[PDB]
Amino acid sequence: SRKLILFIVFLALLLDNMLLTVVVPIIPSYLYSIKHEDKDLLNENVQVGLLFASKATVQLITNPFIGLLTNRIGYPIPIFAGFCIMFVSTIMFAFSSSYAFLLIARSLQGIGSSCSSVAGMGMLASVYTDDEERGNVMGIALGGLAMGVLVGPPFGSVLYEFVGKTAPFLVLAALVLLDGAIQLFVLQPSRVQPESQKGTPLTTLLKDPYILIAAGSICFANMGIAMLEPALPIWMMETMCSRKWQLGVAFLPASISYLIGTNIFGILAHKMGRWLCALLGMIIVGVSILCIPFAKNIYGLIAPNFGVGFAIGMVDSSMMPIMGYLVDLRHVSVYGSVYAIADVAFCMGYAIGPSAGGAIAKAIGFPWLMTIIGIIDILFAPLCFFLRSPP
Ligand SMILES: COC(=O)[C@H]1[C@H]2C[C@@H]3c4[nH]c5cc(OC)ccc5c4CCN3C[C@H]2C[C@@H](OC(=O)c2cc(OC)c(OC)c(OC)c2)[C@@H]1OC
Repeated sequence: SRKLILFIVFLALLLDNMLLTVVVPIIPSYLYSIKHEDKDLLNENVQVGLLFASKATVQLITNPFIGLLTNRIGYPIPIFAGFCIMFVSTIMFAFSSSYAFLLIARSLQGIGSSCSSVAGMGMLASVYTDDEERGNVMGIALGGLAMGVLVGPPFGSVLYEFVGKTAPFLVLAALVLLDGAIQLFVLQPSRVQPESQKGTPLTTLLKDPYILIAAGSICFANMGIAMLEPALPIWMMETMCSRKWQLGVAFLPASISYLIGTNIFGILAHKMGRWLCALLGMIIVGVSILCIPFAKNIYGLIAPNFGVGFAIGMVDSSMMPIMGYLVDLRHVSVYGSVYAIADVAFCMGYAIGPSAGGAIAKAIGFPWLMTIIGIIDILFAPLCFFLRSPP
């Protein structure tokens, strides 16, 4: 039943990102409508920034605890717990309306995300035996992480606009319940205990300056989109008075470009130079983030989002193998390590992006927020030169 576990983990990760991102086009607009119907927007910026960063904050906080828990008790129980609490979070998103319950839903979704991510990928890694097959199947589930983040925004936005706020979350609860049911019913026979081969702890592993540089580059490149995601709908609603179904169609190009850039540069990086590809990715994401605020129409927004997605797809494809090579070279390696580092990096971005950027959006505004983050990416691009390994 190796394939079935792969399907379960793929669906878990896809639903996780879909729930993570469907919040982007409907909930900031929901709070805007519920409070206005501007100092109102000034307070709402920081409120929604904290609401969006709570998921990553709680996930980063609870990741080591859940890792210890799955080491002690096994993989399947954390996976099922993650499915159950993700379904709870989806339902509470669907029905609750006040900001406190939305915050609780976001925190519960973060805990469930940590559960599903770490327990699933670990169990998926342990079930398979062939190294090539392991790499291929992890490439499938990690690709699902991206397919979910792609399909989520437009679907959530359009259904919210047409039917209502309760329907997309109801559908998400339906899929999450189906995945939990299939895992519980047709994947009974045995429990998988994680491997006894433990790599370097994340403390010293992140203490490495080179791994720190790569993780910081990933963190900033994704913090770009992490600051885009909770403030771009508000910027559109206060600038172009766009319909509520376009708030997902505008984020569609970023994810499509991420897919395209990943597929292209996962083959082009080892020939164009991984460090050079990462540096160009940082530069391009900086330029695109600068170009985003100067758009008057969504037609003028499809291009900068395309550049943003293309750059991240390039940075990720140029750093994941770089992270693996650095870990294998300067430390002892277990297949989880790389992912773990990336996870922390991602968390950091989404723990500092919306929480702080929104405050900036309240103090200096949105265009300036984007100018600062783009300049940060541009000036961090030269730091990728310290990835000049001889091969
Ligand atoms: C919280 O996370 C995410 O939201 C996912 C995305 C992060 C970011 C993003 N967000 C958006 C949100 C939008 O609307 C709001 C619109 C566009 C985007 C884009 C384009 C840029 N990018 C796309 C998504 C990337 C996903 O992560 C991986 O794909 C991945 C792949 C791996 O191997 C192939 C890994 O192993 C090393 C790995 O380790 C952790 C992670 C990441 O999941 C962690």
